[PDB]
Amino acid sequence: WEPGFISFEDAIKRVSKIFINSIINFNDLDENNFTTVPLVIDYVTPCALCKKRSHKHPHQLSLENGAIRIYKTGNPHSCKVKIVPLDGNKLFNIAQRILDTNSVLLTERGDHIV
Amino acid sequence: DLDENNFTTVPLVIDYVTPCALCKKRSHKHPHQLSLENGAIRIYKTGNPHSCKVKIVPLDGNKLFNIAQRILDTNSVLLTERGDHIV
Repeated sequence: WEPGFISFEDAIKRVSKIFINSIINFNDLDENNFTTVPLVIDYVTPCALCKKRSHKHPHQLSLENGAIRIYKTGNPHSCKVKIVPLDGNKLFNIAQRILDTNSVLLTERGDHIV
Repeated sequence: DLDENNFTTVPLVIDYVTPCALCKKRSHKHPHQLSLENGAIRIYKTGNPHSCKVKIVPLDGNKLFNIAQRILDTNSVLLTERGDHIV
């Protein structure tokens, strides 16, 4: 998890939202085993991602290109693959980087100095 | 019949004067039901949930108003009685 990415909790919340079915092992996900622990889906409603009855294989989570990707284990081709971006707000990062150089300051009077 | 306590349990008796609003199939052998997860209400058909699609309706209110209420709860901004604010 890079500092430029969004918060881990918001990412797992988005992962919860993308699946309409509740996640049984949702609370077991931490900042070190998200790529390893497969997702346990209690199918009461159809899978929000392929509309099938159930999957013989569990769904697993992966991290690539600064973004979070969801796929089905076993035969991933039988189930669709979705991608959710994980990077943060770019303009805020740019503003922080610019301010880190101490190039603009306050006058104490009401103006700015450059 | 629905209330804040039985809305998750009572099935809905729909009158299929027209085909189903969501699946377009004529009638349902099994009535629909509501369920609540992730701050949203999910409507689904009982029995086989694949013959009838699944919809979501959000339940959370306006986010920015809640944030403003939380900020005002801390008493960090006040009125000066002269026409401006202090922070």
